[PDB]
Amino acid sequence: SPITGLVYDQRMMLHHNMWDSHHPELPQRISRIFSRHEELRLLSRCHRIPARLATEEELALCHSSKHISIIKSSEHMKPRDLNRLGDEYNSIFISNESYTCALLAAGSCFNSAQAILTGQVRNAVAIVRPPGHHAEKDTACGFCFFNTAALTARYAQSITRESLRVLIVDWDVHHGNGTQHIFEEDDSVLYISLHRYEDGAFFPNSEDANYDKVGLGKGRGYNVNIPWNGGKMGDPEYMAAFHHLVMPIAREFAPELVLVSAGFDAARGDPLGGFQVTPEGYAHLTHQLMSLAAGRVLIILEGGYNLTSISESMSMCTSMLLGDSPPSLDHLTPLKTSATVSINNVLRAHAPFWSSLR
Ligand SMILES: CN(C)Cc1ccc(S(=O)(=O)n2ccc(/C=C/C(=O)NO)c2)cc1
Ligand SMILES: [K+]
Ligand SMILES: [K+]
Ligand SMILES: [Zn+2]
Repeated sequence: SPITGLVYDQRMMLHHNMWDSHHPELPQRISRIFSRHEELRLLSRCHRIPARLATEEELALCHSSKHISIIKSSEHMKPRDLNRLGDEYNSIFISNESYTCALLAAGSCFNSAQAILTGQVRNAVAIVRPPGHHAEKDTACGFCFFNTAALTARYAQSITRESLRVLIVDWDVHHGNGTQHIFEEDDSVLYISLHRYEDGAFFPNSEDANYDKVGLGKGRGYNVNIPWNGGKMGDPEYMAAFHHLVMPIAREFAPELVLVSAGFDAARGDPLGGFQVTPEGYAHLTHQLMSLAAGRVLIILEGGYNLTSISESMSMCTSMLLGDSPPSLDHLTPLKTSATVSINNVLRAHAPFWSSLR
């Protein structure tokens, strides 16, 4: 009798790269995930939540009006202008439909958050593109135009109270620089990220992503960065990180709503991440988060670029939200030595702020 929501809309496939049809952020990323849900017959077990466009008023919850106006103008640009405008950012391609698709993925998530916080569904999954977590207040970055998960947290605050406590768990393989920045001075939104770092060398190449960035002002303590260095990470490393850091801090935060920036480019077989998290692994992480916030969980697709890997992985995540038993997880071998060093580094950076860490 608890209902799981699912939002997907084909029109988000229209955002595309007109000079390199093989660019890895592919229209069929969302259609492959959705099709895999039909094959496992999870689709008919969920309630369909419709997509909509975000308003420009809603976009102003996190983004400047200058940044909204430039992306918006690209809907009518000639190809040569689309290319020149795209090159003014760090890793961005743009077509005439890009604007609408970025509006569609945020509006799909506002509707999903609204269904949760009125008690129409218990939890929800959002099969959307282009992704959001690199987008800054003032600019686009790394295939992202608007920060969908940040906009979703402010929209949720706007339909409840302003200080509603939102936990954002970001398990995409890259650091969510735009999201950290948007809430760095905020104690109402808890940002927890796992990400490949390599002493600042992995994308997005900034030392903002190290464990010593714990937040500013009244937000000191509410930013948790868990960086990996020098190892091909997998299910052991992520199970230990939840067990020691994510779940203690998050229980102590006691969120009223949980957003997952759910990128699957740390999954075994991705051509960018170099990690080996399994679909079983992602399922267990989902299952653990389900214990927070009276189960109010929203799963947001971010990165992830092996088509088979992202389909199997998110589908396991939907199977957890629907209530199925967690799958057989293999053996938690000891952690790569460097992954232990990483976890201890976060415990020492955050134990002054969280009484459940030492
Ligand atoms: C090594 N120096 C030159 C910097 C550098 C520049 C570009 C690229 S890139 O073009 O390969 N690139 C862009 C975005 C993503 C990931 C997106 C995602 O999944 N977020 O979740 C991957 C990598 C590195
Ligand atoms: K991340
Ligand atoms: K924060
Ligand atoms: Zn990524």
